[PDB]
Amino acid sequence: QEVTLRLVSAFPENGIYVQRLLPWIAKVNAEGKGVLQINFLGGPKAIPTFEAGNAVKTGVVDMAMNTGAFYTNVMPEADFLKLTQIPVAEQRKNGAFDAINKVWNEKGNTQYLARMVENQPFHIYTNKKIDKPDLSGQKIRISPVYRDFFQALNANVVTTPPGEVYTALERGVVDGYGWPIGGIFDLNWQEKTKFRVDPGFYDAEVSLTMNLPAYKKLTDAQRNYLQKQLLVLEAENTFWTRYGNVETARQETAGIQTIKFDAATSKAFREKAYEVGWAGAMKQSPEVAARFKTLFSKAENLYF
Ligand SMILES: O=C(O)C(=O)c1ccccc1
Repeated sequence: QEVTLRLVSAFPENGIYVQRLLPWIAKVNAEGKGVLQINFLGGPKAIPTFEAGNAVKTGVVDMAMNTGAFYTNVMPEADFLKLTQIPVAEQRKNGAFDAINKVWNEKGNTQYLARMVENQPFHIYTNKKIDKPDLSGQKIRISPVYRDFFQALNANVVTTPPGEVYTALERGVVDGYGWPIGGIFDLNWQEKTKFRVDPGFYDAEVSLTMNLPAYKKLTDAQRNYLQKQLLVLEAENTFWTRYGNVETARQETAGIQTIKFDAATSKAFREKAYEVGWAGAMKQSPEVAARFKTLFSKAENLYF
């Protein structure tokens, strides 16, 4: 009557996401004896980064900490969560969360459990200075998050998992990379980064997901306990605020220079990101993308 769920991380273990994950797992275990436990199996060494989505779908493992950008091979819609412009607490209340889960269930045999990273905008990082919002001539590491936007900026893109980024930079295979504001020091990337472009765009999605049959097999007691603890994890998303501010300062102190544009240019830059971001989602999955777009913003925010 105690269930043990096996969880893998699609992100490197020395990263902030795993560092946030591990204490939460420890709490789940300490407070769930006789009910529910989580066995953390480790990171990309356990199941490759881009295959963790498939492992969850087919029940090779029960759970993952992952971003939908890493499992577009399960469903193209997986990458759409970068486009949320309300936090997950508000998603649970306005229909966005439910809609995400229903798509995850139907298209990926996966239950969408919780979002444990938000308020972490993405940025371009590079070693080649720019004064315009154009990446012409630059070779930029990406995942699906940045593909549509970086190509619109005329970048030559190359896909790698997070674990390969340092190597690509050291060997000069790329001039830069996409990543959130936070976390570039974890794998020592600051050593090979000279600039961050502002402003940020989209919002990093890192979430817990679960094999759907496994989820349905939980008893009410186990599910309710899991749910209680998932809400605890999300409640700590206020952390991402300080983290973004601190990481921003850390970059300045380590000699990384911020590239800035004027108000009009910055505004257009972000609008372009979302404009091409949504166009891409609409091309891949028109019905779902339209449903999400409606629920991913609040009216009173639209103008601002
Ligand atoms: O740059 C990435 O690998 C990426 O897709 C991502 C997504 C969420 C958080 C951090 C990175």
